[PDB]
Amino acid sequence: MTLSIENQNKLDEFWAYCVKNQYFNIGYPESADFDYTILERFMRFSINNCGDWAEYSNYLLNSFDFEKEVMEYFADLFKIPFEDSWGYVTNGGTESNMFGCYLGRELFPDGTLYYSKDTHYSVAKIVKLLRIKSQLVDSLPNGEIDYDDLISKIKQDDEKHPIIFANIGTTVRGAIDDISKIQAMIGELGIKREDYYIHADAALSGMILPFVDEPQGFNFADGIDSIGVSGHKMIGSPIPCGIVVAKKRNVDAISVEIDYISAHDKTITGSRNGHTPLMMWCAVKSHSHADFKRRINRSLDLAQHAVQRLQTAGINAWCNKNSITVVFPCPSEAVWKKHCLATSGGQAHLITTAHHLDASKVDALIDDVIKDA
Amino acid sequence: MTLSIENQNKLDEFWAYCVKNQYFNIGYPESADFDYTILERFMRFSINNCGDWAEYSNYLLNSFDFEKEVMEYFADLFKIPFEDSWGYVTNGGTESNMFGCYLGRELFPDGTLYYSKDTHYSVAKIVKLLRIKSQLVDSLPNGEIDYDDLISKIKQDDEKHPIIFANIGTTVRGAIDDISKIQAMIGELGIKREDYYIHADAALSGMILPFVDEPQGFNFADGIDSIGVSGHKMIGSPIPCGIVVAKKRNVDAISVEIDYISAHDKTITGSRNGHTPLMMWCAVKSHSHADFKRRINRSLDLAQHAVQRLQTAGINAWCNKNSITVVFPCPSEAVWKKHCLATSGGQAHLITTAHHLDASKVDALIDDVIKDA
Repeated sequence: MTLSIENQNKLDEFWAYCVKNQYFNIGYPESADFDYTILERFMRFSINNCGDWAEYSNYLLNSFDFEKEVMEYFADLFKIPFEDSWGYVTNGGTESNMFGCYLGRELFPDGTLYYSKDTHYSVAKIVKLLRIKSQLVDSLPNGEIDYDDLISKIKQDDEKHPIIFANIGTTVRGAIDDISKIQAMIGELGIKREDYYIHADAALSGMILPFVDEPQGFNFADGIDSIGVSGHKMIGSPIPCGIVVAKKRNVDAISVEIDYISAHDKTITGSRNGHTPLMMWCAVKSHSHADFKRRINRSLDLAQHAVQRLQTAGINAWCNKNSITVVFPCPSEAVWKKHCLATSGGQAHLITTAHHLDASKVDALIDDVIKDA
Repeated sequence: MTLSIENQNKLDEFWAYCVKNQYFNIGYPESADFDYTILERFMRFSINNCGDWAEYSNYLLNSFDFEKEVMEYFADLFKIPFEDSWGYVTNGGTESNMFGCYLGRELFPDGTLYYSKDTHYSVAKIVKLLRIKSQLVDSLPNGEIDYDDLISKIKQDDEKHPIIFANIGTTVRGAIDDISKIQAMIGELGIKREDYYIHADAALSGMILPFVDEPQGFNFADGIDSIGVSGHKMIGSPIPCGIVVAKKRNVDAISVEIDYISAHDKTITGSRNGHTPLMMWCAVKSHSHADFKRRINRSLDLAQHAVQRLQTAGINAWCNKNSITVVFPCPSEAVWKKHCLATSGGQAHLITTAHHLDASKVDALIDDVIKDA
């Protein structure tokens, strides 16, 4: 017995619904312009990247060789020498952000973890999971952490080892927590850079800032301890994956040697997706530095186009520097529902992802918006 | 620019290596006989099951409707009413075992978590992650928990809320921790069933025990709180996935309401694989109860064939009841390396997965083994 008829129908129905809604996305960050056609055929094989890609697995079907080259592409792109970097292709930004917060928690067991109000809900999950001590920090109106309130709270807490959760591209407002500012302000409290942690959540903007003229602080040159990127968000992927990149010195230090049983690798998962590493390898090798930059200039311009056409009209819309998230006041139940806009407190937004080769879908928006004014 | 030539070569090299090694597996539990050809085409779409499948997502490209039907297949297969069950399709057994241990930790914050020496290394990761209090328990020689040492340690600890990690199909020896025995022994210590947790790790055997004549205690009738299964292990999947099934009453109780930020769903991840739920839906709908049973009788018989042919010769090999893991003393550096046998302390093993339509690959083993004797 193969699939019934009602079941075969459901599947084929679903395919049509996906064809229908393939390029639906205007409000979320998941870019839908990829071609991994050439990889469809590898779904034939039981591929398993269980374990560290740097070590070896008797489980022969694994993309470790391709995972290695993705980790060397990101090492270099985030300006850490690959020899000095450790990380892997995760199941999403969340696993990437959990790994980083895990890294900080192990280095600074007593450390309070600090995170703004404009931080991804995923950090709530992480904080419960890792039973880690947490202090919420206020947000500036553009979505940035209230840096001043961070330091105020770091002092009241009398915290010697703060774990800084830095939002590098806020979900709602596209904000970027200036890690260079933070470092200076925590330097000014007389805390050494060695005695505290900074994790970059860069789900979206980790594949923006590297192809921008004047990037904010985010990378390893800029002095972070670990970064998380979402493969599926900006590069585009059919399967959610993540890249996490940390300092080997830190990763190595936190020895996973338990009551008799020895976790043989520094990964959070057991058996890992081996298909997504191929998917990430293709995207990263099928686009030059210049090809991504093009894609992001077009995304950035379009987001300017949208502020413009809206600013000309009554509407006080804006876009943070290097953001592709245009924030404006939230309109009718029609508009947000009929474009799938993420709406969160008197504010909607669109993201000018690069599956828009054209503003057609975006002007389609602004027209249904100016019609309220 | 599309893929270079050296890069296109690497990918095509790799495909040939996978064709070569497609059915290599004799020592690990990952079954390589699946046809998800019909699903290859859905790699075109950016599918994202971010969130709970029972609720709704404005992110339109999701397999929630297919995830729902997989969760109702397992609810029923593990003998809990679907209305009374919660769970999801995870990224592996590990995420399934982390969710369960998370569930226990939240219900019994002070609870020591108990686990045998023959427990998967993944539990070491989990225990560090969830900063949960842990007590190692001895193993009987067949791989089962030293039940007597469990209870001894539950008493010394003066533990009122033990979190029992039950190995339902040990990785090395194929053992099954008898959850009915455990329940009775902890009943006999005068501990109420409501005041402690039992998680089944069933990575492999969760798709064995349901199609066996006399199954051990494992399911919700048998009185567990949560089970984890690995999709890729027994059913077979190109991408590692998991199923975790828990009690709604328990899941719901542990409210994820943090300092201002509200994790909107009871999942551990953010954005989740939407392709693997299809993959699991196909496997579960393309096989009758009788089709799986056939597959597992053949696996069980073959594992008997292997004990037999080895027992006839000098070799003291064995197989626990309902196991498809034939344990024998570990031979030369040749044999284990040249069959990719997982070797762990004077013992090797083969798993008679059902990508062996025939003992040919298995007799190939026993021949290179009897040749030492």
